[PDB]
Amino acid sequence: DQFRVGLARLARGVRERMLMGSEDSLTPAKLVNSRPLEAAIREFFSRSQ
Amino acid sequence: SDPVRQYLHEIGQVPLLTLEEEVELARKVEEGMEAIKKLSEITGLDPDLIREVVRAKILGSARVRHIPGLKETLDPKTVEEIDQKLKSLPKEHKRYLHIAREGEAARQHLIEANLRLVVSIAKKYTGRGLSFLDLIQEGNQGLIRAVEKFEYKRRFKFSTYATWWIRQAINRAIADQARTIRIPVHMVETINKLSRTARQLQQELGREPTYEEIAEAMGPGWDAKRVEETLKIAQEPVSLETPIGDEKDSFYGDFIPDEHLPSPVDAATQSLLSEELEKALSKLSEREAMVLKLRKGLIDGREHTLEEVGAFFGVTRERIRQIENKALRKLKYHESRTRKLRDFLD
Amino acid sequence: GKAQFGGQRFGEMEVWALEAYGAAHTLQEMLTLKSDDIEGRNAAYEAIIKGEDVPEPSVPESFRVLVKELQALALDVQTLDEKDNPVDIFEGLASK
Amino acid sequence: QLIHKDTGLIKEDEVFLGHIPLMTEDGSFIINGADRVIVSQIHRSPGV
Amino acid sequence: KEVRKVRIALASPEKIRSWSYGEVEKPETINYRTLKPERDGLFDERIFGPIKDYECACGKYKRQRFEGKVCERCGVEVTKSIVRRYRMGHIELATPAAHIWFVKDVPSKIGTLLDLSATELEQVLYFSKYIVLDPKGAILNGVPVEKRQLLTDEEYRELRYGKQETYP
Amino acid sequence: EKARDVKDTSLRVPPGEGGIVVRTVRLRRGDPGVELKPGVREVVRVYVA
Amino acid sequence: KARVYPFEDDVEVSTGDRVAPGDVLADGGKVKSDVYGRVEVDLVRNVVRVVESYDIDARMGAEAIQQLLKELDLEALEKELLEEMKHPSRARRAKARKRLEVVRAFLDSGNRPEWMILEAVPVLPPDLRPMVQVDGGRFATSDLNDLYRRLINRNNRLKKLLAQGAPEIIIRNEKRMLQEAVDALLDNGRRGAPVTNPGSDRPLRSLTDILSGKQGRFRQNLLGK
DNA sequence: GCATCCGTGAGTCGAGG
DNA sequence: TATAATGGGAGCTGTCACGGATGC
RNA sequence: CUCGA
Ligand SMILES: [Mg+2]
Ligand SMILES: [Zn+2]
Repeated sequence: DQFRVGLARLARGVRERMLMGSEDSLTPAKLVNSRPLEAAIREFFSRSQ
Repeated sequence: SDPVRQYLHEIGQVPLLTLEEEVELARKVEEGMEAIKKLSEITGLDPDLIREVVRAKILGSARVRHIPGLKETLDPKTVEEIDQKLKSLPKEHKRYLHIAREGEAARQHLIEANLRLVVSIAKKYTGRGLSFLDLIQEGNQGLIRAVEKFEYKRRFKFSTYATWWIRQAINRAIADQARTIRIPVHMVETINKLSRTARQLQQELGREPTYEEIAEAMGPGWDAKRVEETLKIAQEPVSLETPIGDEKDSFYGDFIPDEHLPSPVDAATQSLLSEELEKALSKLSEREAMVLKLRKGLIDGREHTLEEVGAFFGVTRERIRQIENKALRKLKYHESRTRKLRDFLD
Repeated sequence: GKAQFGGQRFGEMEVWALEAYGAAHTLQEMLTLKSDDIEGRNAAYEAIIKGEDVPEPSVPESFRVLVKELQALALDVQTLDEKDNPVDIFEGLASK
Repeated sequence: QLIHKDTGLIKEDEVFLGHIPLMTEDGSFIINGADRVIVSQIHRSPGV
Repeated sequence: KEVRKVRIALASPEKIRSWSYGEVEKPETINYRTLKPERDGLFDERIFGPIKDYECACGKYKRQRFEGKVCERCGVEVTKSIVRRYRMGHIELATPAAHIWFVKDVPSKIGTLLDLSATELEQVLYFSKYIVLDPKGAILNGVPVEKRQLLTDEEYRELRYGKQETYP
Repeated sequence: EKARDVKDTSLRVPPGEGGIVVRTVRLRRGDPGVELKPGVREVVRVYVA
Repeated sequence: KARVYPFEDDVEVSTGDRVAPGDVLADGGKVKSDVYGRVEVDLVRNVVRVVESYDIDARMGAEAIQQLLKELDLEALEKELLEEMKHPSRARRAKARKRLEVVRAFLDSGNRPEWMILEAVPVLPPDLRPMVQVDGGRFATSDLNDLYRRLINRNNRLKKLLAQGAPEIIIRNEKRMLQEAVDALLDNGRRGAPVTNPGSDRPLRSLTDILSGKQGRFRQNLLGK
């Protein structure tokens, strides 16, 4: 579940990056910021009830 | 109830311009400013003052406040005097006044008509430390700038030129407000570049980069120490009200001691020190004790020079220095004898 | 907490116990010299190490905190004497 | 993989997403050096 | 003197300003490299007092001899640092704001005084409806505008700027 | 006597604790495999049984 | 819905000016005003147009509310409420009593009703909302500082927007946001969504939260220690 | 005159983390 | 500083008793 | 939050 949340945030970031930048020179690596996913996981394992 | 919904409704009240309406308004604004210039030429007044009077009349009595740059406080009296100085012009001169008024009106209508674009742009800058509405307002400021700087002769749409100033305003806002401990914009750019670089490096390394690797990727002028210091300087504060167990249990602040105020032990130690020092000083003659006190600042809070103490007791500086020396000598003798002041030396 | 070399909490119910005993000075001591009275606790410690009796307590700091926090809510809380004339618990330090 | 519908262009890559904590043989985790346990939660089953 | 009573009352803007030692103009806290309070910000020693006992910000005055003295170079009073627990500041609002305690604590004290319901007071205070202070001989739907009347945005616009429409 | 530039900030055994030292761990900045949080020069751990 | 008034000579009023019946429009006083309205001087069409509209004073927000509160004469209202207390209906007597209790509270205290509106917002001493450096050299701070910063930012932006003659929607938005900022400072969560710091669902601790409840100042620090 | 929505309380201390 | 760009996006909700405007 | 009375 937390993985799903983090992934959703990552996806929002992705669409956000797809709206910006050069439209011909986009790689998966350029669109994907992994930080929110890592954050969701870390939050689950550290500060979940 | 929801301020965003409310604002989107109020924005939905004003209809979107057609190319013709847009061009017309922009033209009226430009010619209006030129008219203000001409009125400044004729009247010999200040273009800013004239602009503020015209704007005042267009907006109404509701909004009449003092403008920072104006040498004169903008009150209805003064704006009436200036409006009467303007209305008392010949026809061909009084024309520019009407041009200016319609200019300001067109300005208002142009901004209000272009409030949607700001939203459409600002919705992409969320989650960066500023609320949606704050982003919208800053973008609105940018929009105002764009309106005042736009030139319709180039046949470019207003949206194109507005977007630049709007983005500029939002980004400036984020870089100026997002942090509790304010960081200069150029430093913010450096910090963000450092972040992007670290993120790229981890994306290629399959792990977080060391300071060294980051420095390498940052080019000349960057070593590991500079990366570390930048990251250190970029650290944001944490909340004192952060919960430790649950909301109803404890706060981070509860675990932080006050290091400022002296403890009862420290205060008592200082007190016993003053008392013991006075005790030891009483074993000297009044003049040597007083000289010592003046030279160490126990009297009026500051240490006097040998010349000041000497002039105070009416003797040579050499004399007073010798008295200080014999006083100190006696203190050392007595202290070696009683050992009552040793423990305070820590 | 033991880790912070902490003190025991003398809560509402413990206070009630002291009140029910009529132990006014014990209670006031808990409220002031023993906790949150800075001049009071300093003077108490010094007096005890000097072998003198502990002095009369004064205003707990958290009451000053309360007053300031009420001022921040735009409420004017005033300590008056019997003649309804204001008494300054901040000793001029906060009055211009 | 990234695809542009019009261009038909297809760019494919393996991207690093970070790390995921692994469960030890005994059913526990090691989070920042300390052993932790994810306690199971009981709740109302979905349905009508 | 002995404290015998404790009174609580509303603070007037003038009272509040009398409390204040300075206006806080900048949303700044401390400087990012010196870790010292920024000027006109939330921690400014010019307003709230010195961080160190009997010592101005620049360091021109560092003793108790100068007491009450306000340094001319940095503008910090030479006094006890404890005053940073006691000295108030203030923020001068561009437009007035309601104290929510007198709005949302039902029944609203403000709403009770002015005979306004919670809904109406909400609609006015959070800019959803206008309220009339002087109709100036205005007329809506035949009936003239009475004071303290609740106008929507469309109604107010039609009354204040007139009715019109563009057809394509 | 000149007042020294530095002061004692040593880690001491808390009241009611103690025993035998069984392990020490020292992590230093500028050494292999080691990178501490920003500003931290070194971390020392002592285990007491 | 407008009234046209052609002119052949110099016009005496400019665009935007508000006009009542019997006002001198143009031509040295020959052509005058029929209806109430706002002046649109059309130089192309050479006509003074007047869009039918009144010069109403209908305001929004705590400015308007503060005005109405300032206008209140307490004693008169007390009289009228007393007359309302002599009414047969029990409900009207109830409402009149409830109002008269507030009115008489203000009358007897010496407080002015308008003081329920803020013009100057107090700022708590910094030591009561500290910015302190922790063991590791990192900083910890109270939520009150973020609430205050929100307030100050919105206020300053409002002053700038007013200084640059911003339209009505924008100023309205800014004022609304300002009121909400003050409300968040004083009693976060009381109206609408609670203000939270970025990347967290935790409501910032406001001035009301500090005082009330089991963790509030009274129970946690004054009735026990 | 009577059902409806909202705001507010719901034991203590102590420990770990 | 100028191609044009014009209305967001969160939202699992298993308690209880009272004072209240209200508002059916 | 988990533990203790
Ligand atoms: Mg390098
Ligand atoms: Zn100075």
